[PDB]
Amino acid sequence: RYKPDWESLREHTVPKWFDKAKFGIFIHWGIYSVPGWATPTGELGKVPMDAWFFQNPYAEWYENSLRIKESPTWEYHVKTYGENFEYEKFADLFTAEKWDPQEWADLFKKAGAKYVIPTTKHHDGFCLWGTKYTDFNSVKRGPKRDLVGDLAKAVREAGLRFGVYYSGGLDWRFTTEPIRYPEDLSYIRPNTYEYADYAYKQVMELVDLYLPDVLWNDMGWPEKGKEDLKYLFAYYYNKHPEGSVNDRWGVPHWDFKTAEYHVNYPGDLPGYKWEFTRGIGLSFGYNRNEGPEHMLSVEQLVYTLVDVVSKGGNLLLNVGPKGDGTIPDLQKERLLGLGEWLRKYGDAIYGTSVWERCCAKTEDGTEIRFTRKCNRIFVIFLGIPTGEKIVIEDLNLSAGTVRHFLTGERLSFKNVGKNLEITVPKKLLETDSITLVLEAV
Amino acid sequence: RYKPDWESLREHTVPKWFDKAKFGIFIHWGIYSVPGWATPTGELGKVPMDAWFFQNPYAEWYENSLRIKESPTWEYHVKTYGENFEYEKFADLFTAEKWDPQEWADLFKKAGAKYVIPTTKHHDGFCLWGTKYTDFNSVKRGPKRDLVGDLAKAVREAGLRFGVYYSGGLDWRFTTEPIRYPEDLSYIRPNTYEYADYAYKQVMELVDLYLPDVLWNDMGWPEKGKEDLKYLFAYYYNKHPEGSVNDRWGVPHWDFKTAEYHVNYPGDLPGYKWEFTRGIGLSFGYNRNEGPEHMLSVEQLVYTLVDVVSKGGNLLLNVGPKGDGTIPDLQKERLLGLGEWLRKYGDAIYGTSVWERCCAKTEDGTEIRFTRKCNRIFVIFLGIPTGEKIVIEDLNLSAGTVRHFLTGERLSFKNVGKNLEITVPKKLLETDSITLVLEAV
Amino acid sequence: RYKPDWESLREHTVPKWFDKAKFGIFIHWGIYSVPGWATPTGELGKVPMDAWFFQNPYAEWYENSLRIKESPTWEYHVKTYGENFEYEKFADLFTAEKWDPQEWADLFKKAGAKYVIPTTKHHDGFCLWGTKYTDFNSVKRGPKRDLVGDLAKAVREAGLRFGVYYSGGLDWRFTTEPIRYPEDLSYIRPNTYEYADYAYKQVMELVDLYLPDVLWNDMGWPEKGKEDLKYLFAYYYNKHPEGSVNDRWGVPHWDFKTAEYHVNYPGDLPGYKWEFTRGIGLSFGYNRNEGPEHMLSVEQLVYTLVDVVSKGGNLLLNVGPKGDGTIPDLQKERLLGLGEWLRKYGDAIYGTSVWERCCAKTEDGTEIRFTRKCNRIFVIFLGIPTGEKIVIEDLNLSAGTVRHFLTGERLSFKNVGKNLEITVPKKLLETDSITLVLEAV
Amino acid sequence: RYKPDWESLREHTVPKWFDKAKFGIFIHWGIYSVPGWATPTGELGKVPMDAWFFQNPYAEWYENSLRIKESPTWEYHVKTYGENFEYEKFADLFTAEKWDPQEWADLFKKAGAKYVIPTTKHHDGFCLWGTKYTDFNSVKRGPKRDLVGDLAKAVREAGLRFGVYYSGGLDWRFTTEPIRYPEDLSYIRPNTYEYADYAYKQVMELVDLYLPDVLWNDMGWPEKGKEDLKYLFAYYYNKHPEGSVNDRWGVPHWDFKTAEYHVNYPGDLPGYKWEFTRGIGLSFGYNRNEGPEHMLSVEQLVYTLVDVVSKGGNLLLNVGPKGDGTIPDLQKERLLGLGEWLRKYGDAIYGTSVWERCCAKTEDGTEIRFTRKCNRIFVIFLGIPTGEKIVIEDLNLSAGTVRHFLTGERLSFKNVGKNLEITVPKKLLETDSITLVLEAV
Ligand SMILES: C[C@@H]1N[C@H](CN)[C@@H](O)[C@H](O)[C@@H]1O
Ligand SMILES: C[C@@H]1N[C@H](CN)[C@@H](O)[C@H](O)[C@@H]1O
Ligand SMILES: C[C@@H]1N[C@H](CN)[C@@H](O)[C@H](O)[C@@H]1O
Ligand SMILES: C[C@@H]1N[C@H](CN)[C@@H](O)[C@H](O)[C@@H]1O
Repeated sequence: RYKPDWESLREHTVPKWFDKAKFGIFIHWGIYSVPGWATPTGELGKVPMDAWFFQNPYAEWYENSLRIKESPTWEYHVKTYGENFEYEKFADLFTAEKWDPQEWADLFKKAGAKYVIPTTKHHDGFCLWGTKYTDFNSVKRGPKRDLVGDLAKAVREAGLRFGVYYSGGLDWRFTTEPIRYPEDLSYIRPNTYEYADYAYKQVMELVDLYLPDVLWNDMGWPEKGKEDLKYLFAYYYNKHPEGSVNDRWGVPHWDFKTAEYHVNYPGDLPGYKWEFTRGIGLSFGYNRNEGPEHMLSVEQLVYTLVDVVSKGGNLLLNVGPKGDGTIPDLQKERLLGLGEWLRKYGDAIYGTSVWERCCAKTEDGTEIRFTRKCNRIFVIFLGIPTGEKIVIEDLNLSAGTVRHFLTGERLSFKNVGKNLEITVPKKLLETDSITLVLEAV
Repeated sequence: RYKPDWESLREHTVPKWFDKAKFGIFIHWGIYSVPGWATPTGELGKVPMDAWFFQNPYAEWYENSLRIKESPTWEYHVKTYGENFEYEKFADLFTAEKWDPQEWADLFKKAGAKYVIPTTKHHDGFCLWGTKYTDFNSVKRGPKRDLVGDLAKAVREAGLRFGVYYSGGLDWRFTTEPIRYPEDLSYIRPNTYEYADYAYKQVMELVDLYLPDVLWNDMGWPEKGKEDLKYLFAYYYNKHPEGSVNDRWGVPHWDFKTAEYHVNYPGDLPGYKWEFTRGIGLSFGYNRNEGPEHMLSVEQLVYTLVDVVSKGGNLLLNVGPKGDGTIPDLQKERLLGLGEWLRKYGDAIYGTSVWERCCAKTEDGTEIRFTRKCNRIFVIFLGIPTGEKIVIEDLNLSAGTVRHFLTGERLSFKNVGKNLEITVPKKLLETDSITLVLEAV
Repeated sequence: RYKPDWESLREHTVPKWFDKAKFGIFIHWGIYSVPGWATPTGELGKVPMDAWFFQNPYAEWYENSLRIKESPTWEYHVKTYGENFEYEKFADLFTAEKWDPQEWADLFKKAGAKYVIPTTKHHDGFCLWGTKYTDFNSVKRGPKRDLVGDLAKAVREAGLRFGVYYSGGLDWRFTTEPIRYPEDLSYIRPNTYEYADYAYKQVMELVDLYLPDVLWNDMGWPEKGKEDLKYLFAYYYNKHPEGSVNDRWGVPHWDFKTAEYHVNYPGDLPGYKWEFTRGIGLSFGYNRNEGPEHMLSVEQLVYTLVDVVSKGGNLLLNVGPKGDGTIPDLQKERLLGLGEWLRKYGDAIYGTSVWERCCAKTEDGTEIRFTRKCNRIFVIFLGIPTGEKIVIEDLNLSAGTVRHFLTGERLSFKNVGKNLEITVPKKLLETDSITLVLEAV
Repeated sequence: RYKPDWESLREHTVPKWFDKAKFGIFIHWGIYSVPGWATPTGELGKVPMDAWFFQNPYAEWYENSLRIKESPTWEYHVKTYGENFEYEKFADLFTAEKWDPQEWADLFKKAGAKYVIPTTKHHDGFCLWGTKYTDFNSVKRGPKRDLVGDLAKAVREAGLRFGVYYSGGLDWRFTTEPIRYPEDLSYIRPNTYEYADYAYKQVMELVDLYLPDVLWNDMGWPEKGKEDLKYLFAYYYNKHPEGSVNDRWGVPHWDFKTAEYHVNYPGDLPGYKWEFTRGIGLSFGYNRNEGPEHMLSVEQLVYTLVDVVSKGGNLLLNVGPKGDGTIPDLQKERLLGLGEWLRKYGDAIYGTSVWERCCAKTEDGTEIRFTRKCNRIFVIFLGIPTGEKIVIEDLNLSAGTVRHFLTGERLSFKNVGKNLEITVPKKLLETDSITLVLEAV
């Protein structure tokens, strides 16, 4: 058994299934999906933090932006919904009338994802399950439905792993003042013993009702409640050894680390398992203001996934549904495009390990990423070279046999100085889709 | 911004407005005002503590006295209200039917006060505002009115600062046993995590609804809740830099210290800002048993204010209203008398600083106090000398010019040995009211 | 860079070299090696603990035993050396006259060990390096030599890893009373801040002088110094990322766990990296009283090694040299025997991983262990069966090819029900040494 | 009496003498003054921190730099003094052969400084007084003299205040590894209880032997000794109420805050007392590599002083003497230049307070700073305008009288819109030295 102390909990390491999964789907869905609006300012890590909360690109932070008067959100809300329409009132408009969880589960499976993590409770404190610790939840208001539960059944039916996102660090149902500057986060928090118990009780309830594969907390865990985690993590691991927790609790234990947009993104192999998360656009929650110009293209999603994976992480790509339970076409098309590349190149991604190095580039700048499966080394070009002669800078191979991944064709190569030169017939280059993939043995 | 740690909060010092205000009005008003009764035994610091709680002069401690059977209060209650009339039941008789907050605000302004602090919640735990954390409050019972709110508007309308008194340390809604000896205070306290959250939540709510100029806590802050103060004080100071807190929280920070009757009263300059508090009589809450013999006279209020001020403090003088919202004539007349002296001598009090020394006396025992305004030194006699020749013991002046404050008349003086001799024409002595005031430059 | 906090230090996991090494050599050597005497009572975990300290089989515990009057050690010592003969005096008799560090390293490399960990300081507080925090060390006393540094240089020149053992939890130079019962360990420890500093300073010193590959602490870390380990570990990992620490510090962090004789020995796959340690006999320090009846035979060492590796562990086999620095023949022969077995079967041990299960057994009781290297599964029998027909219980293989490891010869097999049947030609069974080994692909 | 608790110690505020003094002299002098060498890379706050320790402009950090092999210091040292030349050896070469404490004090009083604070012990752990806790001090080594005591006696005889600087947070006599990156500061510290005692004992010793006016700690206080400061501070204030402490202890209490070069420099009125410190050049310790290109000119010192004072701070200007105890001419000339300016404009600096605003500027870009003394407002231009017509932006005065400070001559002025227009006769503008100064009443 695991014991409730960090030294014992340290015995639990990231489960094998998570390490091999590589790709998961995040879902930021809640009453903020109804107004579904934000100023698409930029990417976290690139937007100056002196402005960020005033021009917040995260549509799920709508309530916080609403509280800052004369924030673009406040202007939009007053003209659209009125000055007398409290944020909470969106719970009545959040109906999920067109929601079909098996349809989501199928799209995620078709997209190539192996696990799904919905927001059970984001910062606004609204719970997407029939929690018994608050009436501000989807069973008592809005959908009159247990979204977390119904989605967990659908996802598991599709054979995917199901995890839960919980906002332990923030709950605007316990504060009145908005966050305007990063500094405010140091003191505008629930702060009470009451809140530390609520958060513990709610995650315990998520463990009891759905036994999730991942406990993905956000924004730290209330200080007064930190010692509780030893007990919660043991309780969880004893019911579900293959369960896993992220690194946003602020305590000694975690099974995998996280990076969000530019924030904490590794430049090379990090030495521990991690997971990169971002939305398809600049928001997590649905933003009606984003168009294709604010979103990654299929190509960029593939290069992204490849880079993350060659560095040992998983890609946790966020989908932001509308209040009605539908997934916007722009998102769906990107997911399906990724799923297509994965159906074709999945073997060089899933179940792979990192190699000695993650990266290389060709003489004319095409980036290259590596992954491994025992003796097999996959060479994944972020792009398809135009000519047949390829020169990879700073790489030698002692394999004696390099093949073209898709066809299996054995190819001609040789170590030329500090480089590796290979000839790939144009007929093969023409068969690859977004990436030229080679396999060295 | 202020950060939630004592080292950062230390940057906040007493606001300039508070330091210059000199005089404020305390208001102990609540359901204890209805029975409005106590044995006027004596002054805190003079009554032996082995008897104090059994013959409590603080009428606001009525409930605690009621719980000690065979306490004079218990005898009075049973004969007047009956053995079956619970203390809580007074909330139904507390109607404030004759209450006029603008009338109070005007009396306080006329009295010369610059800030007003009502009891939002005293030890009996009854809240004079529509708090959402208890139904034992003035909006749900008694007046069916938000007294703190309506009084805050009235006081601000009169141009005075508004602060709030909160009993963080005691709440008899969380205990059953009475305090009989000082020792009991060490353990008869709410004690729960629940109470530490309630107190934090209620002061946060007072900050949110009324943004007070002073947070005047009493009886210490619950131990389990002490770390919360770093967050509460930062939250408060960031919303209201010019806000201020007293020294009864039991934590590193405070903006000004307090003395109550004889307790902690400085004998000379203390080196930090402080505030002296007391009722006009021996109680804070209305005591129908006090007559003029238990109250300070206008003269004694003036000497009091002068002494406090010459030592760097403010006088926080308590008014105890009746259950109907009226202020007893004996109190009102003393307030107005003080206001009259202040209209005349205000310039030697308001906005002043301490001098090198606070005190001196005349050859025949008249006490003298000093205050300052840059180069101007005010010499305030606690009384009006009979003869024209005045000899101040142990004082020399290097001003070359001493005037009679009221008229401006230049007077004749000279340093005679270790003394200062001055001649004040009887026509001038006859114009002064309760104090001879001289001005040296 | 690792930061000095548990959450950050958790980013460091057991290094690859340690995971792949499988076999290392422990060396308990010090002044207790001079008397080299204990009553070989039995194995830790089997001998009742109410008798253990009184008849301690760990010869390195001689001083503690000596402190227990009329314990077999007391009597032996008084009869051999006399009552006017303090334990410390052995420091002067510890001359290591015949020590040859390169011979030790040649021997351990021949035995098949990939790392060596000598006792730099055992419970008696005698230090084997020229420490500057105590004069009770090998440079000042006895050998007049830096034993730790000289062995480190030889071990590393032989191509092996070098770690250090340090008794952080016990130091008899700071106590006077012996440990008589397990409970005594809870209060009879140095206990002072002075000792906490000393232990911190000496491990830091080992790190700065030798930068070891393993920091092997024993008996917990002084409670007063536990917070220091956050800094010590970050400082160490920042200078040597491939460095490692065991799990006897009593803090949140460790890279691998440990089991001693029967204590904490896993019966199955534990799920984290660990290391098994024990003496070739029943003691760690040299014991002239042990005969071959008290030691493991080469066959049992092989079986011990295999069991350990199949379960994900490393064997840290202890060698106990004499005071003159020679390794007793009984131990050298067993080391060589194991080295020989490893020279034949090494490929199925070094660099392997655990399989789905660690263990099986034939229909006739022969135990089997499994190890893995990608698609290759090693089937290691703990013995060599007599008949060519072998029936393994409760096992089915989906390999389609099962070879005899040493010869590489393809073997006939089929899954018969819930069993696996293999025919091993007598010629092949005769080729194997202590273990029949098969390889499935 | 102050009690040893933060709430009580908070009763002590910055003393009047320190608030009124405005200008003091810092002295970084020790054995590092002998090599007196650094690469004058730039100012702290501008030089990237990933290069700063490798090209440290603080010559007093010589030992740390020397510990970084092939850092410009390492190379310089090996070429000048050799590889067989330990840093400690400079202690013997530090002879202060030409030191004359009264000459130093005469110089600082001429410069206009009101207090002097020498380094009693910098990061290298060398002590400049006959401490009894270490032999690595000036009485036993090099000068054979109590530098701290002798300078204290001379400074005080010159009529100035005397404080002491102590490196509580760093002492390289307890570490071996150099600081290479800012992060290293989080774990490379003495860390022991022994060090916490030593630091406590030495500051106590400074207090008992010299009763300094300022306790200037640097680099935080050892975590294990932070609770000791409650006692140290009470003990100190009880012996010397006018004593003071800076804000580099990392505990709740401090009397004034600090800013170093660009680090923590306020752009406006901070609201608490503070002190700015920096070298005349880019180093604190003497650096023979600095020329006048690396130093502030007399004009910039004046401007620095004014900016600081207008914002409520004091300037603690650092002087870096040579190993022989003489102050380099480049520094002595700038000290004298500033002293001259202070002899003319002192009345607008010493004893002043901040005004409503610290700053303004003319229509043509000349910066202006304000200071106050009761009803007098000093308008200090950072330069001397060329034209007699001066237009100050965004300022209106209700004084009715504006004089030219040096001559006292009444000037013509009027508020023109949102500006202030003054005519300063060319004769007067020519009388001023580095700053045009006006006085409004
Ligand atoms: C995955 C993202 N995490 C951030 C907190 N860093 C959230 O604020 C954001 O809304 C989203 O949930
Ligand atoms: C101002 C006074 N403070 C005391 C606590 N010392 C209270 O017990 C009393 O009722 C009144 O509120
Ligand atoms: C490896 C062994 N560890 C035990 C501590 N349980 C020691 O008591 C013993 O001396 C030996 O060092
Ligand atoms: C005044 C300056 N303080 C810094 C510490 N930040 C020191 O590193 C430097 O040597 C000098 O003493």
